[PDB]
Amino acid sequence: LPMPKFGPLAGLRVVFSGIEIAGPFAGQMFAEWGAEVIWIENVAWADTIRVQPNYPQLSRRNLHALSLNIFKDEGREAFLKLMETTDIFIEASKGPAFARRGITDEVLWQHNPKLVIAHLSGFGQYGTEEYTNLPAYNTIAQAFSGYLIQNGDVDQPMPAFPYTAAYFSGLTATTAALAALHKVRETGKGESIDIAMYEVMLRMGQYFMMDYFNGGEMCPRMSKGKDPYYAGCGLYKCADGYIVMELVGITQIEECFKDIGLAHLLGTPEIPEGTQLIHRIECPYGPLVEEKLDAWLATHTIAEVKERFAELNIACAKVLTVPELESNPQYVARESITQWQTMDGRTCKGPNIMPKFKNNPGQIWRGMPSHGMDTAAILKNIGYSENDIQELVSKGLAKVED
Amino acid sequence: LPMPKFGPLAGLRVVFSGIEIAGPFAGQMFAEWGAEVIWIENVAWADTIRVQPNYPQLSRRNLHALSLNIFKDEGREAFLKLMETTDIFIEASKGPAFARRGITDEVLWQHNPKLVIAHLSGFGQYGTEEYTNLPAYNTIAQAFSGYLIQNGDVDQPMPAFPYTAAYFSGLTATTAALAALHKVRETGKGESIDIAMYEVMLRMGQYFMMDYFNGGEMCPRMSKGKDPYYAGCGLYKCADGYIVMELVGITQIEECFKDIGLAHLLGTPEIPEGTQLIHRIECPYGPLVEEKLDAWLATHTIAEVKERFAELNIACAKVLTVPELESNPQYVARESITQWQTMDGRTCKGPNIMPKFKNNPGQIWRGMPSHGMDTAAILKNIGYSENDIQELVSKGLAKVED
Ligand SMILES: CC(C)(COP(=O)([O-])OP(=O)(O)OC[C@H]1O[C@@H](n2cnc3c(N)ncnc32)[C@H](O)[C@@H]1OP(=O)(O)O)[C@@H](O)C(=O)NCCC(=O)NCCSC(=O)C[C@@H](O)C[N+](C)(C)C
Ligand SMILES: CC(C)(COP(=O)([O-])OP(=O)(O)OC[C@H]1O[C@@H](n2cnc3c(N)ncnc32)[C@H](O)[C@@H]1OP(=O)(O)O)[C@@H](O)C(=O)NCCC(=O)NCCSC(=O)C[C@@H](O)C[N+](C)(C)C
Repeated sequence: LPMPKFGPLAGLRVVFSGIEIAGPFAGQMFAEWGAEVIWIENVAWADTIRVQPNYPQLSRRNLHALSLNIFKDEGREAFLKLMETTDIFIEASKGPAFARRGITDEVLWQHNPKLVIAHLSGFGQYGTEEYTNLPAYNTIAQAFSGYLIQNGDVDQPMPAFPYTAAYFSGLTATTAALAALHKVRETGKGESIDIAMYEVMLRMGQYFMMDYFNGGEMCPRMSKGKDPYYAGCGLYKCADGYIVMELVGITQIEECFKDIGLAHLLGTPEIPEGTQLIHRIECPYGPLVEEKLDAWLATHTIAEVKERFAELNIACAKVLTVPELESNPQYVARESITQWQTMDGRTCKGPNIMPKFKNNPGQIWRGMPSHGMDTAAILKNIGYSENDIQELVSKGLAKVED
Repeated sequence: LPMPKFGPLAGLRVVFSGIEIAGPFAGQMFAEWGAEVIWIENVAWADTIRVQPNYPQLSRRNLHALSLNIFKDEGREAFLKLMETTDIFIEASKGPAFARRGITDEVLWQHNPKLVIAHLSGFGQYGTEEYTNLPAYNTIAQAFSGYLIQNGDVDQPMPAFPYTAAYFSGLTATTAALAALHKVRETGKGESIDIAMYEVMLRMGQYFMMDYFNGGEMCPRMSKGKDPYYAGCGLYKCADGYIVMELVGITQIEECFKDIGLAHLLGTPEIPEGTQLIHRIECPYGPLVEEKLDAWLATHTIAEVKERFAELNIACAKVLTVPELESNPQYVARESITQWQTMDGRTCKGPNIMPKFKNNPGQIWRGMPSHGMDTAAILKNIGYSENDIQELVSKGLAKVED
């Protein structure tokens, strides 16, 4: 299929079946980095993402579009021929839906013994009858993993946003596939990978949860963007708006205490000389620390705080709003935000490829394709006759091609 | 170095320098999957994570511990010998700190032309003088990327939690390194990777931000855990506690409207027959929808809602608290939470390896090592004499070994 040769993944053949964020995100990351990536959509329906007015232009770029009923007679027979040339297949469904419908890993490996198979689901490929076959979205994975309960204010739990768990899960699928791809080069044998969204999110929520699993208490939720345990960490207000900061390190603490008027606290039994973090709940002086930090910050502008925090090696930043991003000199300097052309010739704006590969940078070579745009070009590459693909179209096995 | 042969990454040699979450997380994921992973700590100081009472037992497991002043005379000379046997090196610092201190990518490639180098920083390896060399933590990356402003309640922005951006950045580093590792096998030439935390997070926040970049408005923040745009999506309350749900799909909407008493809305100009999502702000009936959903949900228990939502293929889940995770039958069935022994022989509880590799599952083979635990065993493997390592210890170039 005609495509520029670029990125660390040039000439890798990746195929994905899935809607919305998680599976498509996993597959599309391959295409950001120069892989040949085929997006499978249903025949009668199309990927739900297409309902979004702008995002899909970013989230489906560099992709080739396919419409095949991958479960029916000849539609199934081509999917399996396709799999013989594919290095990596990502599928996102309700549990072992592929296996239930006949496309086992064993069936897939009969067509390609080397194939890497990444299964993405809410609850896993196996488990109990109650959960294994349930549908899931980001929010369901946040709820079930204990991530949701950790987010929000003291009195109001809420999801991390936008759709955080869908990005973690898709990114994990990309990572695990690439690791499995490595193993295939070493041994010539394929792999199957069972990525459960709740299990991904369980991991991402362990920083304090590990306290609960090993004798401790669980942490509370943040109060108004402030770290639940650590003073001087999180959302603060200066004289002229919100900043973030992290009071971390021996020197940072010594010098910051001196500024806010707490010099005399340094060297006491509960704050000995090598102290690199202050726990707000364990420390009787924790609230005092907050009171003085808050009071000292409200006196200074964001610019004055930044200048002094730079002198002390204290990490901080202005809380930026979306309209402030484009003109930020760091963004401009690094071309963090760029433009490209859509398939119909409009100009599209949004993030550049990330991260930056030095020797083999990714690039944007195609806009989002339309439903089944390349279904006819792929089936013909897979050896199917000109008439043969006309017969797939008619029987409703292959679709759109508009 | 003595270690079991397992996982898709068996026999891969990975080295990382970094503290807290982001860099160490990137490097440790390799070890979850059977790579030989060397953790570098400073000589006089030790990784800040060690201050946490339990988490490091999970986040530093399967690792080999090294203490070398990687910038001083002979300490530097060994780091570079080590690099000659290393496949992947992950470093997390303030911008191009390694280059500034003399360890360029060019210097590194003179020792190993194949080496994959992953640079993790807040603001990138290059940019403007104002930002490029600034320190960063999760919160700084959330602030600078527009992610922070998207999280929280209508009136109160707050970070996604716990330390969300540190996990995305580290996971991206793992992914990018594995992709670059692939390219080395294809061409025999190494790679350098520039992972800026704000650029990672910019990507993860694009779902609605793409509206702003292309003519639209930016979305508001959630109100009490409810999707800012889409009715029937997010945090809801049943008669006996919090659930999440996603009203998505043609059938799901038709049948749910019928239940909540909104049957008559189906088929109107603004809700035509194929409607798969309802936008709450664009739709005059959006608030009505919420009012009826809320009212119908408050009548039913979580169990009754789940049973009916299963009948209709509507994704949902109980919002679980941490103490509910261990005994969940899906968790138990999949061994999502497991136990292992620490280096000093205590029993440790926490998440199992994720995801599940079928043919080559990861495993937990070692607890977190102590500071410099393996520094003497690594230097001797790298060819340094028994006396030679005694001279490194004394001059303060190599440390702990306790
Ligand atoms: C799709 C899904 C989310 C549940 O929806 P569904 O039951 O309507 O399934 P479907 O894919 O739409 O298609 C229904 C049937 O259609 C079949 N099908 C799908 N593609 C096909 C093809 N090419 N050929 C033949 N059959 C095909 C499927 O196998 C399936 O058959 P089954 O009933 O036997 O399972 C399910 O795939 C699933 O749970 N996947 C795992 C987790 C996952 O990736 N979910 C998405 C997370 S991303 C996310 O959270 C974003 C979201 O929150 C944002 N928003 C608020 C806007 C919605
Ligand atoms: C460490 C860092 C976070 C800023 O701290 P620092 O300035 O104190 O740097 P350091 O690593 O502690 O060491 C200071 C010096 O010590 C040197 N050094 C470090 N290791 C060495 C070695 N082995 N040999 C010789 N020198 C060594 C460093 O090069 C460095 O020299 P420089 O001043 O020339 O830059 C910086 O590495 C950085 O910004 N990294 C990139 C982003 C990153 O990974 N940050 C962590 C995100 S994870 C996260 O967000 C978790 C956190 O939010 C949770 N909590 C609330 C509890 C804190």
